[PDB]
Parts: sequence; C-alpha cells; structure tokens
Amino acid sequence: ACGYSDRVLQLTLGNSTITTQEAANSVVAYGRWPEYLRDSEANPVDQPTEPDVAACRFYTLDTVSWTKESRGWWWKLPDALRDMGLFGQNMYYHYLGRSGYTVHVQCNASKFHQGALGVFAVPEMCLAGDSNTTTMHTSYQNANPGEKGGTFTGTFTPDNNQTSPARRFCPVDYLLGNGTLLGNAFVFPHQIINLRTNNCATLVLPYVNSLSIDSMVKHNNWGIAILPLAPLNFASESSPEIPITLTIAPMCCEFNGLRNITLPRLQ
Amino acid sequence: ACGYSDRVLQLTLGNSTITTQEAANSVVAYGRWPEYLRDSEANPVDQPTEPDVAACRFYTLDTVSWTKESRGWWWKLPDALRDMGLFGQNMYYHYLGRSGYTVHVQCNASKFHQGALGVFAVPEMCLAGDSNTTTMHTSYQNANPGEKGGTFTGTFTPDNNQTSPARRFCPVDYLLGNGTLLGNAFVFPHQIINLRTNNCATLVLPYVNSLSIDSMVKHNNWGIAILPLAPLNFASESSPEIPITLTIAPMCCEFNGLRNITLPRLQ
Amino acid sequence: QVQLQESGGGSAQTGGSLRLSCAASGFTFSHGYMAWFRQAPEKEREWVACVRTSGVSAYYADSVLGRFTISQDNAKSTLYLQMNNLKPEDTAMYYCAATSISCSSGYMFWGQGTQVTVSS
Amino acid sequence: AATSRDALPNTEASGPTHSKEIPALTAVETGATNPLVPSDTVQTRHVVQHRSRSESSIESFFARGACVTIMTVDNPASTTNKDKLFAVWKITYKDTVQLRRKLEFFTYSRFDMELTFVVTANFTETNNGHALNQVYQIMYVPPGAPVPEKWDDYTWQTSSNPSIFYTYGTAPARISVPYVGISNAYSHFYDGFSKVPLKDQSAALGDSLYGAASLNDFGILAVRVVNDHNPTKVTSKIRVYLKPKHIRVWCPRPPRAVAYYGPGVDYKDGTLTPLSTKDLTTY
Amino acid sequence: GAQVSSQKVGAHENSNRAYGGSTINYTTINYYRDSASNAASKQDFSQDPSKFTEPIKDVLIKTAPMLN
Amino acid sequence: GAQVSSQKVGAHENSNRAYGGSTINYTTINYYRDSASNAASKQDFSQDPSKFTEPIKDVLIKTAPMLN
Ligand SMILES: CCCCCCCCCCCCCCCC(=O)O
Repeated sequence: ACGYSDRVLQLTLGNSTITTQEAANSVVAYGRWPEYLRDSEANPVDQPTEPDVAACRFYTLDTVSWTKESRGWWWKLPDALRDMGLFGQNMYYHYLGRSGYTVHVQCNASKFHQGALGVFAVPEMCLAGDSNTTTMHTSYQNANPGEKGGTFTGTFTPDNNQTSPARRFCPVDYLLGNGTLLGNAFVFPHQIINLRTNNCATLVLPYVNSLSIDSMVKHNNWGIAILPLAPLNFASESSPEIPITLTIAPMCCEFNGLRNITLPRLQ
Repeated sequence: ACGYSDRVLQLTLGNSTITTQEAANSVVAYGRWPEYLRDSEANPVDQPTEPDVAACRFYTLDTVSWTKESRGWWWKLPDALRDMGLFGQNMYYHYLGRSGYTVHVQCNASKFHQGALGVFAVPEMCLAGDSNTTTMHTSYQNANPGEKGGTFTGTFTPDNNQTSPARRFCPVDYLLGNGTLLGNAFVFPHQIINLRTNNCATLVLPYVNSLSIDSMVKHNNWGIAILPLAPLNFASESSPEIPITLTIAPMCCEFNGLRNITLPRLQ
Repeated sequence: QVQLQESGGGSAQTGGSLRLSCAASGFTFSHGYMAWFRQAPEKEREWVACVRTSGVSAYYADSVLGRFTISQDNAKSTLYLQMNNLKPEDTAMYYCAATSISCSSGYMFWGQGTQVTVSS
Repeated sequence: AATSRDALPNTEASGPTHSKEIPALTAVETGATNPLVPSDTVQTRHVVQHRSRSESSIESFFARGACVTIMTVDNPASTTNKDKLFAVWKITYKDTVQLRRKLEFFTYSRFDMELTFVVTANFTETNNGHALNQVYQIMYVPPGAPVPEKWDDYTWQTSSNPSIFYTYGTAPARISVPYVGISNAYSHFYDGFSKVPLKDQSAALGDSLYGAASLNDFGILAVRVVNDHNPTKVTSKIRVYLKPKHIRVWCPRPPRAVAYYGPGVDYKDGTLTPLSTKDLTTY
Repeated sequence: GAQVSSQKVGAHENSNRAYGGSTINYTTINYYRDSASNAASKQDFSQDPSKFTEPIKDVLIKTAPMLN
Repeated sequence: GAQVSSQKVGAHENSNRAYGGSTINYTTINYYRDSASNAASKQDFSQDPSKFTEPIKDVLIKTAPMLN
C-alpha cells in the first residue's frame, strides 16, 4: 500500500543515521534487545555512567577490501571500538563496562556481481594460536588488533621461532578459527550478504557474558567474523574488487568505577 | 543538641567527598543553584549529553604556595578544568557546553598563624594586558593557563619588546586585574579565609552567561581570584609558608553537538 | 569614507622586490589588525599577512614566509609590504585589507587593489 | 509588588537592652553582609519614613540621553580636489567615557535603544558665500550590507536599510531600535576569543582578539549631506545621543577605577593612581 | 485604549478641588505597533538585596552567633 | 472609531503595574476616506508552503517510500 519493505531500512542512533535499500530484514541476537542493568542483576554499588548519545552512535571502522583471494576477516567488541570517540574515552576511564551493539556491515555491488559473505556474531569468539609448542600463547598486543582487526587464513602454519615467538592468532577459515567446522557457524546469530539479493548485514547484539558487568579492557564480549562462503566473481575478470565497511554502534552502555585513565600497551 | 555546626561541612559529589571542621558556612552565587537547561531556555536542537557522575565530581588542581611575598592567584572556568578526567574529554568533544561549579579552596594553619585570603568569583573575569602599544593583545596561550593558572602582580610593567610581544595578562592586584579598586571586589560572591577563624572557602557557582549554552573552548564563564587581603604572618619568623589547594567540581554539566576531538594549541 | 588606496605596482623580473603601500584614512579604530590579501589570477582570494594595530607583531602565510615583509607607520597612517624574491607563484593582485580584523579574516573595508607580475 | 516609589521601612522605637542576642557580632568570612538597622545598636524613637528609592531604580539610572559619538561630514565646492566628506562610524557605546562606565556597572544588559541626532553646521573658508539649508541622511548599514564608498554611489538608495533624512534647523532626529542582540543579553565583558587556535593549524589562522565577540556587532551608521556641491564650503557635525530604555541588567561589577584605554579592559601606565593622599588619623 | 496612571504628588498646590488632593492621574496612549517605541513606564519593582547581601546556604539570623 | 491592537512585547521593562506585564496595546484611528491612505497594519497571516514544496497530486508521506 504505502510501500513499506524489508529491504528498505533506516536505523538511527544519536546523531547518526544508517539507510539501506537492499536489506534482508534484521537480526536481534537471541531475541533479546540490548538493555541497561536492572537492580535485580546489579553488582557494583556506585552510580553507573550511561553515556547515551555520547557513545550510543554508529562508528565506522576503516574499510577493508574483498578479492577472490580473501579468506576472511575478524574483529572483537568492545576491542574494535577502543578508539572511537567518547565510547573509548569512557571505556578507558572505568574499571567496569557493559555494552550492546548494532553491527551493520556494508558491501554493495552490481547485479552482475556474485558471491556470499557470512557475517557471524560469536559471543566469546576465542581464536586459536600459532604455535605447536605453546598453547594459549598469543600476546595481548596481537589479541586486540583494534579497528583494523584481523583476518583468517587458508592454511595453518606453525610458528617455529622459539627464540622470539610471533604470538598471534592463526585462525583457520574452515575451522572458524576455533577448531570447529565452519558449516556449523550458523548456530550463532547471523546474516549472509549474498550479492544478488542484499547489500548489508545488521546484527543487533545484546550484552552477553557470565557477569552483569565486566572489565572491557581485559575481556571481549562479542566477535564479528566475516568469511566468504562463496568466492567473489565478476564478469569474465581475473581481478575483481569490492569493499566492505563496518559501522558499529554501542548500545545501552554503562560504566562503573571511575578512576584515572588506562594507557594500555597496544604495541 | 546533636551538635550540628556551620564550621563542620561534608560535601559529596559522585565518588568524591569533601569534609571540613572550620568553615564559615557556604556561598550559593546569586542565590541560584546550578541547574540543567530547561526546555524554555533551550537552544541547540540535539539531545544534550549530561555526564553526571562522570564529570560532576571534585577535581583537585595542583597546590600553590603562600608566602609574605605573594601578590595573588587566578584561574578560569571551564579553562582550569580543561584536563580533568571525563569532564575535559567531554569538553573537547562538543561544540557547546554549560556547567556550574562547587569551588572549594583549602588553606589551613595554626592558631598562631595570621592573615586573610579573599577568594573571589567573577563571572567573565576579564584581565588586563601587558602592552602600552597594543590593547587586547594577550594570546590564547596566555589567556588559558590551565590548572596551573596565573598570578597577580604588585606593579604594572609594560611590555616593550615589539619585535615579539609577551602577550600576557599583567593583572595588577589592587586593580583586581581589571582597572577597578580591589575594595569593591565584594560585589562578587565571595568568602574570606581568615586564618584565626576558618580554613576553607566554598563557592557554589551556577552557569552564568549571555547565552543558555556556549562554546567552552572559546569562552570562560567564571573566574576564581585569590588575593591576600592581609599578608601572611607567623610567629617571629621571616619566611613563613602555607599551601593553598583548589578543588573544583563541575555541576549540572551538559554538552551538545558531538564531533571529532579538538586538539587546541595550548603552547 | 575610510579610504584604502593601494600602491606599489607590479612588473618586476623573477627574483626582485617591490614595495606595496596603502594609504589609510577615515576612522581606523586602531585596535584590531591591518593586513594584506591576494586574489591571484585564477584562484580563490587568499590571506597574505596580518600585522597588529600599532604593534609590530605579525604573521605570514606559509607560502610567503620570510619573502614578504609587512610593517606599518601609524604616524603616516600607512602599512607597507616589502616583497623580496618575487616568483611565478607570486604573480597576482594584492589588496590592503586593514580594518577590524581582530584576527586574520574579518573585514568592513578593502581597497581597489593593484596587480603584480613576476615575469620570467 | 514593592514598587520603586514606595516609602522605605520605618524606624521602630527600641529601648535599652541586656540580652544574649548579638546583632553587633558577625563574621564577614561567610561573605554575607550583616543586615542591621540603627535600632539594633542604639536606642531609637519611632520614625515614619518618608523617603523612597524612586530615582535609584535601574530604569531611572539610565533615563538620560548620552553623547556616544560625533560624526563629521562636509560639503565642499565642486571644483575641489578632496572628496566630499561622508562619515562612517562603527556603532558602539565605548567611544565615549561617561555612558560606558555606567553600563559597566553590570555584566549583561537588555535595552531598547533610543538614538538622538543633533546636527550643527558652519562655514570654514573666509568668504561671504551662501549655502541653502542642508539636508542630511543617516543610513544604518547593518553588518554585511554594502558600505558606501562614494557620497553619491548606489548605496544611498536604501531599499532595505533604515534611514533618516534630517532637514537642518528642525528638532533633533530620533529613532527607536529594540534589543537587537544575538545573545540573550548584551555582553559588556567577554572573557574569550572568537577563534580557537588548533594544533593542525597555523598560529595565524587560529588567532583573534581578547574580549571580542564579532568584530561587527551592530553595524555602522553612514551620514552624508544630501544636497550637492556648493561653491562655499560647509562642514557639519552630527552628535548622537543614546538613551537606553526598558533596561535590565545582571551581575554587578566594580566600577572602573582608572581611565579607559582602548575598547578592552586594559589600562595604560601613568593612570594607575586613583586615590589621593590622606593621613590615617586626620579627619 | 488609554492608559491612566497615578502620580506621586510632591509639592502640593493649595488645592483639593482640582489639584493637591483628589489623586492626580496621567494619560498615555501608545502610537506605534512596536514595543520598542513606547515611552519608559517608570513603574518598576524593587527587590530583596539578600541575593547579594546574604549569599549563604543557611539562613542568616542577625540575633545569633554567625558561626555556630 | 479607534482601533486598539496588542503589541508583541520584546524587552520587558521592570514593570507589571504599567508596562512589562499586563498586555501592552496601541491605538489607531484612520484619518482619510481612502483605503490607500491607511497605515500598514502588519497583522498579516502566514501559510503552508506546500503549494510550493509539495506540488504533487498524491499526498506526500515522509515516512514511506517516495515512489511506490
Ligand atoms: C537605524 C539604526 C538601527 C539599528 C542600530 C543597531 C545598533 C545597536 C547597538 C546596541 C548596543 C548594545 C551593546 C551591547 C554589546 C553586546 O551585545 O555584547
């Protein structure tokens, strides 16, 4: 009648607005919408700081590229947004913090392009090491690659330099980077951007953890993994390229225990 | 009966608590308590960010010293708190900002010490230049001396280097640093710490300006000037010294127009 | 009738120097600034340099740094623009924008301007 | 409900006292002024107070017109070398001393503004020539509007500007201007700068004045002799008188002690001495 | 729509059958649409200076010790 | 046959016993027979700009897709 569609979506958070004309509806992770801490589940005694508009807005992470060679890409939340306006500021200023997200992945092309990208949301997305000698050895500096994030690899290559280890994640694509067959990755809330159909993936994520509120600096709640289910193909070309852009918006964020700022050793 | 006194005061803001046993009551500037912007006087259309506990807490500025030689001391608000936790962070992140304050000046001694310090609050505390050639020539870098603040001088000494001016304030003490006789400084809300009596000065200040909300980076609302009405004297000594400590707490702070952070040229 | 009238010409060879002047009248309320602006042959009007009211405190544009000198003579109520090391990028029109200012942008009085040409 | 012309509180008859109450003792550390009246300290009779504060009301204190500026223009002979003098004055109360200091008694104000124009002319050159009664246009050029460059250029058409053609000899000219401020109060003192000196910018690009808001705050007035060139030179002086009506003010500030120097708060040396010599024990 | 207001009589003329006595009033009628144009009323309020005299949080009672 | 109209008060004088408060009015009486001669009232209406903004035949609903 009036023309309301599932493909046409307009999301708004604070002073930012995301639109789209080729969506595939939207995903509310585990059906729960992100929310503020209820007195019933409260834990720290102090008055929590809720930045709201100050932090609850979409932040665009630098754009990555997609080619036939691409194995995959990954990020961590809140990690990924560690240096995004006030959200980061507030994050670094408090001992505790809980936040939900509205993850929107953008990757458009032509009706002449073909492929599929599975944007997966994994709470506690633990990734595997690169050493056949030392388990759980990835260093913090490699565990949290910020807004630039990381990638998946097509082959597991052990780290042999035991004089100075590389201490990073070697997340095998087919193993979803955690010793399990990718095909089962659908148990996690997800959407698959299939070029011929849509152009974006929106995954609203509530705060999920073992605790009501937790140290954000130390621990990542969610994980955003994007791997090409179908490889990129365009025309009769040998080198096609299309970009992927991630915009994430923290929601219902609250922080407790205000203190001096933490300057982490990221490098 | 229960022992409630004017000298004994316990102020609390957020996660900070100020006590005192030798106060002289407290001053609410122009009788108005600091407050949030009412829809009647609203101006910017966006949802304002109210940091509350995040910014509404006491922040201690580095302690200055008081000796018989001291002419005076001065600061600017919000300037003075430009680098105080989240309040500063938020300050730098927004185009507009309005805030009130709870200024508490601390300076104790012995019943054997003598002198008086007049902590004055001047809204729009404009100070005078140092050049007999160029009016209104003080550079921003000298106008905003942050938490370290400035001082008053006992004599006006013109700046003669016209090859490269010093471009600072030369605020003559008796002229209250603005061409008017100090003795009239009482028209501004104030308290005088007179050693034999009290030990602190508390001046709650509401947001005062020509606009409902204004650019904090560019403009200072209040001014905190402290000048010794009675010089410091202790025993039969030639060099007495006692410290003065300023702790200010922003109140009912609100900020609008969120954007990228401003990195001002302070030096 | 704050009459701003430029002078100084503009027809030097590449590398020389010219003296751009500006006669001022009316009521220039000293306090503020006094400056110079160029429009260029085919570009946007650009700020050259600004000098303080009576104060010899000034600044220069990145492009012109040290190669241009702007002073004043408030006794003669004039401002001067000595320009050494003229170049093919300096070829342009120059304007004495000296009024109000307070900075390096605001104005209520300009001049008619004069053209400069650094040929070679 | 207590108006300006109200009789002041009466003096109550109070007798001798010997009690634990202390009007006489206070502590000016509290910042607060001890609020006493004669009766509190000495024996008094009953007094029906007659005096009122009537004249001291904010409105009344500014109820006078005040000379803000003296604009000079002239009408020279056609053959002359110099151009016909037409003045342009930046509208501000800070060109003169008197009114300014009065306005400086506070931090902010709002007032509908009344301007009066007193014109006065005369000849200059020794000659017995004649000039017919001269007219004068006073054109208000708001910020940004085209400022006249000539005495006879297009700008004087005033299709949108508010002008006043004054004929010489008639009563002084007067126009009303409301509170035209961009803020919610006019600002007498502005502790801040118009620009912010950023770090990714050159010092020059981020520099501005101390105490200034907008260089052009209200605009300029332009006054010119309307009548054309006359063989005998006639100079004219237009005096502007401002009376701030419907005035409100906020936050009192100590009155200026030393002479003004520039539009700022700054003080010149050689004027830093206001109070004279008086011996402590000499009445 | 005339505005009739009363005057505070100062020097009383030897009358109470025209002047001096029976309350003296004055008429005023605005001539323009703009509020700015009006004549200054002068019928203004006064107020408590305590907002300047006693800027204290706890009420000032003159009869008792200031600091208790 | 006077015309009494109200004014939109801007700068409020410290009064509510003459000015500032109790609605300020102004009187007007025409002096000529010709309508042309009258003073410009200034009490004019405003209107919907849609006759220019939305010159469309089928109503514009901001919340839905323009072309359906
Ligand atoms: C025909 C004249 C029309 C308009 C005249 C506009 C001039 C307004 C001058 C108002 C002076 C008020 C000064 C307060 C300073 C401030 O706002 O900060």
